[PDB]
Amino acid sequence: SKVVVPAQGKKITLQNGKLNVPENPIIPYIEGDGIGVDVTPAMLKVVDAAVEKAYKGERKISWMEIYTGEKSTQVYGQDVWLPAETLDLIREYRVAIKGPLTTPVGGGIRDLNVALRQELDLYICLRPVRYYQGTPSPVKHPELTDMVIFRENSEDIYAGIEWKADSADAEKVIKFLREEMGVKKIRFPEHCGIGIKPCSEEGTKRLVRAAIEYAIANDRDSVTLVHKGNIMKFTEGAFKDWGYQLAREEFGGELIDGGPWLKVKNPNTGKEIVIKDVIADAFLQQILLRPAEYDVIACMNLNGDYISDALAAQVGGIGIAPGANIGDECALFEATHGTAPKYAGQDKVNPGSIILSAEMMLRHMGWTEAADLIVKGMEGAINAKTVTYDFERLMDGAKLLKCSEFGDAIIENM
Amino acid sequence: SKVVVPAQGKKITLQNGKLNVPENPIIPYIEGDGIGVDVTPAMLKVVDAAVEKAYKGERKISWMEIYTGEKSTQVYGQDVWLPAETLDLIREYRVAIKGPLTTPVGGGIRDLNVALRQELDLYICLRPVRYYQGTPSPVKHPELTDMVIFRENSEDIYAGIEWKADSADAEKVIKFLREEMGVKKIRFPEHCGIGIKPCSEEGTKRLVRAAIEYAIANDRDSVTLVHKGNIMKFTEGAFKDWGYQLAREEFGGELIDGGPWLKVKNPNTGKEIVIKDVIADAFLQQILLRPAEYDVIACMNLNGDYISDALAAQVGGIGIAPGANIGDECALFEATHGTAPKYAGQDKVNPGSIILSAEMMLRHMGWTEAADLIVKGMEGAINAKTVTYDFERLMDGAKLLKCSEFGDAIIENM
Repeated sequence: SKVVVPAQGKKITLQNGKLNVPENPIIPYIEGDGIGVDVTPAMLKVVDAAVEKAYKGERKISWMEIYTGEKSTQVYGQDVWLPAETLDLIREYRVAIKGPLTTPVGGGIRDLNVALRQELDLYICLRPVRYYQGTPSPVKHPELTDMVIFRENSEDIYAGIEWKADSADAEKVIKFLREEMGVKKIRFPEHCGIGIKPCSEEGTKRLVRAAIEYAIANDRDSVTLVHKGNIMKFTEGAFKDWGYQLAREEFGGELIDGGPWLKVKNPNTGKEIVIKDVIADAFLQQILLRPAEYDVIACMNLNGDYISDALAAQVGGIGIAPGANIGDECALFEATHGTAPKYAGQDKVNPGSIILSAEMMLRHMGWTEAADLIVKGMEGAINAKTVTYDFERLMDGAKLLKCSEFGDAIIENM
Repeated sequence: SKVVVPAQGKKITLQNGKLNVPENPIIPYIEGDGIGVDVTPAMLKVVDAAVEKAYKGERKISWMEIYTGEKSTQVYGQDVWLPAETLDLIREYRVAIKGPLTTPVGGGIRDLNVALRQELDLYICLRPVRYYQGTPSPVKHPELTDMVIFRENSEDIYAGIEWKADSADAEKVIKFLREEMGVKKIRFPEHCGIGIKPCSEEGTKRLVRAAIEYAIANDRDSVTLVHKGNIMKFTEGAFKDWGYQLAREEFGGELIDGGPWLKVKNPNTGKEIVIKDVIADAFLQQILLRPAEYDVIACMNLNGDYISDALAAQVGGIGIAPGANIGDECALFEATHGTAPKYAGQDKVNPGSIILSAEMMLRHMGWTEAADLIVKGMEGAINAKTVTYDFERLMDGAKLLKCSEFGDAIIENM
């Protein structure tokens, strides 16, 4: 209705689990707020370039701008931050990609990135972090990190089930909890806010199954379940138990030693994947001290968030971290950083993040060659020290490029 | 009743907020399980040595063993993990110190360290992490870190208010939430575990007040409130708002720029402390990339846990991190690491942690000279590369000492 669907271009179809991608698919993209206006032109350019090179003119993406965030209020009228047709169109066109989004305060509105996740039930937040040779890093050995994060998107304290201190609602559930449930452990029942943390069996096993299948599909060496289960027995504890249970029941897992850990034999390469767990506060330490011991990670919503952020800073890629949100019916790839208004429009921020989320998009579509050319580009650009401001401030002897130019530096290294 | 109170020795008295320490105070200590049997002899020895040197024979601690954990079942009978008189005796004798504690599984028992915290309402978990020149570190610049963590101990998802997936209890509160509260955001109401996260006003302002008073008492440059408030508005959001509010209302805070941040003028040195906040996932990144920007930190229970663990690994001090739990009526200092059974009794683990928690104990008692000698010792021992196994594996050219001997290496450098 305000989106214009492209005249040339065909829809990706879902033929029972499998994507059936046409050679000219229509891909919805949400430009993003703030620096979205800078990073997204770069991405459309380096992806067009990479598919123009990969298939020598045969395949072409018909990009179709859909709207969310702040720009959506400028297109549909100041009150609509998330159009009902964005949800329909992502659902319909099957894969989309987006820039950073702004949720306003003062409006009673919850996180629009999280709204997209839950409203489209894109229950897998996949966060691949690896080191790219050359990026300035805070740590002595960033090349040791090559992990893939399977963060559960649909439950946990991120669902947003909460009530205000002094509201009637809060008053009511604290009353229920103390009176009917008999809780004595709320230290100050007056002027107290309550949040609800749900973890379900169907919730963790659809994530873990994703995680282990990824490890087989790519011969990763293990799957670590990270949780804060010693303290949060019935949710985090639950998550680990149900995760282990699935590796045993659906993937034939067997105990190594006298447990806890399991072995899963990869039905394609013969190699054994270790299913193991580590408590989430110690894990924060283990990724810094022993990173090469960890590889595919599976975790609930909140931890997954903290872990991915932490991992991305260690390897120097806070501005180049990619992300995908994946469900059973459509997928959403995304720049994993903020809108950075201070700089918006100055063509100067790094477009790494959203570009690499676009090679994940490309890979997901089976356009392996195109995706492989973007990471070919990235490594080359980075390695050529032909970098954008944020990496140049920390490198000695690099060439400062603008955003669009790092775009071009990626196509020149392809 | 099974504890033997020392014949010589006088109780510390609390004269309205102020401690009145006698020159021969009785200090309860809990030996600890696992390597508690190794680390605690070292600590009693290096503290006796440091007070023997500081006051030249005038002052002496009368150590009194009280019992919790596994050893408590061997003293009071296999069922009692936490004796009611440990709580009375810590309450009574005012400051105690402990080793690592074991909570069993299969018993329905919750975390005994957390039980001590809540049962004695030691609502401040203070975690000072700094770099000690010489410790092997995973990061390029560990000397940039000198932060003090004020982690709230009595509320949040750590209270332990939770119910099992498929229990009647869980069934009941999910029913209440969906039916009476009208929640539509629990993705899978069947086979779902529920945890309760409470944050109260009285809860956050008694922690924040502790934090800001610490910054004035020691001229620290700022207090960062870290929270996950953009997503958890009514608890984390609440915590930040109430924290800012207290800096304004009780400490005269004024906006820097057009806010959010505040300035508090230290009423003793004239310097302005900045009260600021950062969202907890980005903070995990900021401590790695810009650590010198952060100093006194104030946060809820769970984050505080993850932050302190993360900070301690960056500065190389996972085995030498100290901790105190402080309330309005008694204090509990502690080795912040596990019982490490694999090694228990082999006299080989690092006793850094509990020793440094003992200089915090000593400082808290006003025995500044003795405390200053332990950190004098530590720096010297570490710097002499006369180290225990865990630091020696990572140093080139160090001397491997046993646990007791690192004890002695600390007294030799005093």
